Amino acid sequence: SFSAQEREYIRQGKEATAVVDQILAQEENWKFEKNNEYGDTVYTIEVPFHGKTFILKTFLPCPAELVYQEVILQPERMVLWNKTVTACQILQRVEDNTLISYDVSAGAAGGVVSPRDFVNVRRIERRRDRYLSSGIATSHSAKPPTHKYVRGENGPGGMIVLKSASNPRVCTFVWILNTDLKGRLPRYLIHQSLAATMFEFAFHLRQRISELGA
Repeated sequence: SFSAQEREYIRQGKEATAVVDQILAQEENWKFEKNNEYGDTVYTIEVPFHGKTFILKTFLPCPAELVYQEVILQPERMVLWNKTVTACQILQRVEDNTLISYDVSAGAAGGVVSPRDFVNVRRIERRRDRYLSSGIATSHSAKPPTHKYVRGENGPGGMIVLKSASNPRVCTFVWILNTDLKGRLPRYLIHQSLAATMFEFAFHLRQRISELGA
């Protein structure tokens, strides 16, 4: 038993997950975009309806299970160490695998790209060799857009932790990000701000993992 609205949220989470699996199977076709001194690499891939999608890939010196807990399962707690986001509230839960959240991004690009708020549905799956949280924009009557923030809108994307088949003390983290921030800044500037936000995110994750092992 689920209302028609809860079934629509469940379908949206499953459709986002199908796109994420598709992007992950097209790894050989990712286009290198940028990397940094820590070896964090950002790629892009052109996806059928949502367009250009960014992908951060970073290896982490800890077991998959741990990242899964800090990033994929404690979304509300992430706000404390993940400085690229200033708020996260779960508005509603459907079954055990799908959640509807409200999220506010921190200002970015040295203040050139202002904060955005978002309403997302996301779909957590624990598999044999990986853990995923896939999502996409949705609507929720408790969080209509307001004058306080531009209401950004995520296309399909998510965060994935890939278990290492050869060394269980390490894992690989992948963030697939497709978002429309709206407004009128030129697209190249938004893109540079997204890449930069992904490296800051990796920098906070790495930091969080280190304090959690000391």
